[PDB]
Amino acid sequence: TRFHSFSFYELKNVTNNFDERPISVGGNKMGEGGFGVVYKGYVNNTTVAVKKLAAMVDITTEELKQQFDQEIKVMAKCQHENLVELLGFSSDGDDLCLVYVYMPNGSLLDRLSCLDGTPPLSWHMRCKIAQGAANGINFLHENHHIHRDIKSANILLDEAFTAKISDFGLARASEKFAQTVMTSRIVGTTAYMAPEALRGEITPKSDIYSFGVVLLEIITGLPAVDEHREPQLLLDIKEEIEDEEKTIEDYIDKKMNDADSTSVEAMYSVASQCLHEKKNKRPDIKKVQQLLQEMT
Amino acid sequence: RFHSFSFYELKNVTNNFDERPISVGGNKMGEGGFGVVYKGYVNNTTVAVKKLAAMVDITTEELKQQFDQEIKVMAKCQHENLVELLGFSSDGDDLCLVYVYMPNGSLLDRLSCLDGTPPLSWHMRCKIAQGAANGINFLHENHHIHRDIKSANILLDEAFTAKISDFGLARASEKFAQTVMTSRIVGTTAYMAPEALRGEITPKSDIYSFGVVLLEIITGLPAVDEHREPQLLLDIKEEIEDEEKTIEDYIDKKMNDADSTSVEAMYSVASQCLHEKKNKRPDIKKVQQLLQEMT
Amino acid sequence: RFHSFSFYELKNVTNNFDERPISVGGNKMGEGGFGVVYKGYVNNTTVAVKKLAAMVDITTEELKQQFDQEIKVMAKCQHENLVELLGFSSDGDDLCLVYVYMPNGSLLDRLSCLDGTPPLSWHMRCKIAQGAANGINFLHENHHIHRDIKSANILLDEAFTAKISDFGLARASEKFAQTVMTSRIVGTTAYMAPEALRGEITPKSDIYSFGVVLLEIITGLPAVDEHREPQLLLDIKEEIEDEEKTIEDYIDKKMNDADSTSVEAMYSVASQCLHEKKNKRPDIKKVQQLLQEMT
Amino acid sequence: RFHSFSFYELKNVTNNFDERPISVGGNKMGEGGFGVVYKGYVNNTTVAVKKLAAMVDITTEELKQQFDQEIKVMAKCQHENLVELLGFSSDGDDLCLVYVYMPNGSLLDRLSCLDGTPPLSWHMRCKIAQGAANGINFLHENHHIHRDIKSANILLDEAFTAKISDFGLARASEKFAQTVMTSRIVGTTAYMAPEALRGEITPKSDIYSFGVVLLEIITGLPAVDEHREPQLLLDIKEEIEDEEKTIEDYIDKKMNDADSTSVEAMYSVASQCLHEKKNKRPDIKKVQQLLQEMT
Ligand SMILES: O=C(Nc1ccc2nc(N3CCOCC3)oc2c1)c1cccc(-c2ccncc2)n1
Ligand SMILES: O=C(Nc1ccc2nc(N3CCOCC3)oc2c1)c1cccc(-c2ccncc2)n1
Ligand SMILES: O=C(Nc1ccc2nc(N3CCOCC3)oc2c1)c1cccc(-c2ccncc2)n1
Ligand SMILES: O=C(Nc1ccc2nc(N3CCOCC3)oc2c1)c1cccc(-c2ccncc2)n1
Repeated sequence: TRFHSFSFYELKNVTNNFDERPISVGGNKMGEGGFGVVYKGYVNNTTVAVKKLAAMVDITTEELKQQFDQEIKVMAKCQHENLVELLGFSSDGDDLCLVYVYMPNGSLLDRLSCLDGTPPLSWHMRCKIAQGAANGINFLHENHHIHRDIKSANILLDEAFTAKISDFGLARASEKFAQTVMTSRIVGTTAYMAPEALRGEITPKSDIYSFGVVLLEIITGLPAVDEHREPQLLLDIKEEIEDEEKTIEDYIDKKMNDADSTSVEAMYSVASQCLHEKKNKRPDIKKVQQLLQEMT
Repeated sequence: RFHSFSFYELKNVTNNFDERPISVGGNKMGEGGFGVVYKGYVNNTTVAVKKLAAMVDITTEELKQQFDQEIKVMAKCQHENLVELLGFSSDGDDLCLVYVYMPNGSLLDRLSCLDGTPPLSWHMRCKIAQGAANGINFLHENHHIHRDIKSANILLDEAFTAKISDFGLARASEKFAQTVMTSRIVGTTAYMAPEALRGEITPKSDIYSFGVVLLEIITGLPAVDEHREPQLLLDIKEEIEDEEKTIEDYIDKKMNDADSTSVEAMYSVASQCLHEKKNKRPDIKKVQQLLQEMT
Repeated sequence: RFHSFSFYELKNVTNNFDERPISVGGNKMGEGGFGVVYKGYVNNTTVAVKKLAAMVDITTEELKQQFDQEIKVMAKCQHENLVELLGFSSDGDDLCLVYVYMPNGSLLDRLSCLDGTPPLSWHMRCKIAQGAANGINFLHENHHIHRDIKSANILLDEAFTAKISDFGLARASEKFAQTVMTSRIVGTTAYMAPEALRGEITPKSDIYSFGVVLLEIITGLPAVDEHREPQLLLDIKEEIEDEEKTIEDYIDKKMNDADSTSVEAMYSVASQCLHEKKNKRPDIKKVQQLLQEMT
Repeated sequence: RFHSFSFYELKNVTNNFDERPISVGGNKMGEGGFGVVYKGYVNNTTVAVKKLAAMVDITTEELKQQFDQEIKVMAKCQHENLVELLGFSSDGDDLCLVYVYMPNGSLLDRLSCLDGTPPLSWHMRCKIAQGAANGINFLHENHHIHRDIKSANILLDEAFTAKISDFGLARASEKFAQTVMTSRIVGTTAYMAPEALRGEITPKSDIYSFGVVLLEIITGLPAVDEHREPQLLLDIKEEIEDEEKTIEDYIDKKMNDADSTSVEAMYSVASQCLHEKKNKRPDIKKVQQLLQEMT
């Protein structure tokens, strides 16, 4: 309600009739994936990140409307240094759009991969980013919220490479741990998800796991999944290291000249604790926060 | 023309061959190959110092042949796109070679962004392709085969001028002989040409292998990766030639100035180099001409 | 917030603050009246540590005041285009500030091609310019004045991302109250606007100085040169405006890719920065918009 | 036996002598007075066609005499540090000279990094100095004076081999019976020795002007700059000789690999060259020997 209500044809323009070409070459479309497509725009002189929702999977009306509702609803209460900022939205012209503040460095995912040829993130920059992400999450768990879709792709970077969590559409209003809560409709990103999450069980323990996957993604500079790589899953490296088959040293990203063993292995151990298969044998976000704060 | 070096000079200038990486204040630049190179300083000039090491695979006298050959070829061949040899060390029998240091290391490394270097642009990638393609021309013109064209050997100076290093396996060719063989295989397999693996030495082998480097330039992927499907880069060429994937699927996303035409032009050249039939391949002069015609 | 260091730590990481030049296996990177700087490795991360050498110029208190003003602004401000302070070492005397190292040094030196570096070409010279303008904007958003904009204080990282450095002389402005004064004038005279030299303080003094920098980019000439006519770069603008000379003449010849429209565009910016009435200048927001509107 | 070309044959390869720079698809590589240099292609061979041009100063016969002289020398003199002629065109009333193309232009240009070429290191320069010196020694071994030795006329090949050029003003000499005189007077002021400027002729003069080229190499500064203090280069010898400045003040900073023991050696020779009293200067063979002993 405090968020500004745009009209659809107020922001179809700024997005350049939603120009499907990238910034690289003329057009607007910055990022795809999820349940829409994120374009750039220009309002109040400034740049912004617009997201036109669209039905790729889950082809049903109110579903995407409720995730839209959820996105907004969450963003109302939740505000933090390590969370994105919604400026407004657009429901009229029934194509659900969302206007945010522009993050000039986009996803952690992309900046690890160096998509469009960006410089490789130094160890030191990542350390901060890992701490930042963990902090933003802690706020959600404090404000009793589960994200249900934590991944590099949903962790974005401002003008100073500040980790800010994004996409609270699948986020769930939670309790302490009432008792074990469930869904029939299971949703999330497979390579990142916790086992119980993959069994439809909902819990703030499940977002800890997936952050483990990010902390690895960071250390290795390898995504959680790749259909042309053995092992296809990053996750599987844990057991490789856990069976002394290789060390973490072997997997440390080589696109860095500022990495050291102590910090790396500290960030490994933390990441492994998150990825402990017993949901309840894992540490809580705050314990993680601490561990990362201690690392430096 | 060159310069002799008491071993200690070379030891000292490299902090007694500081095995620590140069990326963290050490002196070691790279290993493997044949020996191990260190970033040194000789009379204020920064140099490279390939200190050879004895591997149970090559003889202690077979390693002289290579040490000799490296020198033999240099003496004749000086070129803007070929690394320079200042001197050497036969004394301290461990055998170090002293070259002019190359501030941007290997193409391979910079294709990987090793130690956190920025990803090379397409435009810059073209200059490098053109660089080595001239550098090879000078070898064929001077009746020489390299026998190990790899991005590991295509080094870069402070302006990214490509210069071919490591003439340990180089030989001498003469005219339309062909079928010329050996009883000992040597080279880096992910780049080597089919016949070359058989021993069959010929300048046309170098073309094929340059063909492989052009892929590495376009894809940003090494010729071999053990943790990848398919582990050898050539397989891709067939996926593209049979249309399962396209050239576009394997463009390096770690650049953003790479237009579709010149990239599909550079691929054509690599395809033509990587002809299964050796004699349908273009000799370096055509490659070089197309690489001109590209930009 | 920042890791306050102790004592020796920074000495031992800097080879006892070894004074030798980096380009010949030394430890000293740069110098100035403010103090001296060295390259150091702190836990594998390379850093720039500035050990503060006092002169006849300023006293303990003044020197400390500047040592603090860095931290106060750095506490508030971190940015892509603003260098990154990691810590400090106030214990004892001499004083140290720690930053993240910047592998391509200052804009002034890569314009001068100091230590055999290649000459930055026009496209890089815009990126850098466009970068520097962003850093200035963020300070002017945080209501801060730099009071010493120059190419020496615009450093270049691995990827030549331009970052604004050094905030000893930095000051916090107002929204729009009134022009401010001081009894001790400060900075590098070659860049400093007339008012700034009169002890005046205003956001638009940084603009003017940034205007000078842009000439240093376009021409490749420093802001001043003892052995050159005219010794001050600022003079050549009037020689262009009163058209005894063309900006065309003064363009840097250590590059090939410059084109007239974009170069005259950057001088069209540099001109408006260098207006004599401080108010007739456009604010950095405009400048930034122009440098963007260029490419 | 040089090939005799048709003026049309040479107009073809140059595209009617296309006046643009090659940057924008032209053929003009440079000029000066004497004539103009165009880029060309015959039998693949990149070539440097030199279309002689009349500049209010020379009669069509005074220019022809230099045309005849250029060839007269080339015919007799062949050295790996002297540029190579291939032919000419007398018919078509323009007069032309076809030399093998030099892919790294002049010494002058590269010192200046013209068109953004990377700065030449100390090492390269030393090599170059030697190369240039040896060619002169060949000229004087076949009793000849160049009479216009400058950076410009020293050109650089694909391995940066120093080769001297333009012998239109080269004169035939003997075993120094007496000194020769003229009533011309030819040459380029900033490089010319006093007696040369007085209209004397001798091989002593080339030696002096080589000194000027050596400084240029140490300094990376041209023999003259009308916007510089001192405008001449050879005055620096005085400032050095009167210890007002040091040679170490003037070393070109666009290297990273200079050293005192070798640079101060080069200066010592360079000074001997510039000895006001001509006869006190050492014969080129010495210069050569000295330069040889410097490495
Ligand atoms: O800024 C955003 N996103 C982005 C993505 C991608 C981006 N790529 C860049 N670049 C510049 C720097 O150069 C590389 C390209 O900036 C990029 C920015 C943003 C900001 C706020 C919310 C949301 C979002 C919410 C819900 N669902 C999806 C997204 N997104
Ligand atoms: O400079 C060389 N090599 C190198 C390797 C690795 C290097 N890594 C860096 N850097 C870290 C990354 O940042 C840039 C500096 O510089 C690097 C430089 C060099 C130079 C001359 C000959 C030869 C050579 C010859 C025969 N056989 C093998 C090699 N090599
Ligand atoms: O990297 C820095 N500085 C530098 C200087 C000189 C340098 N020369 C080189 N190189 C040799 C030549 O080759 C390229 C690298 O890298 C050089 C780097 C740096 C980094 C961060 C802050 C500050 C600084 C702050 C406040 N006041 C002054 C400085 N400085
Ligand atoms: O190659 C020559 N000359 C040249 C000039 C200028 C050149 N500029 C380039 N390049 C653009 C810049 O990049 C490098 C290549 O190559 C350049 C080459 C040459 C060769 C032989 C004789 C003579 C000559 C003789 C009598 N009078 C005048 C000249 N000249």
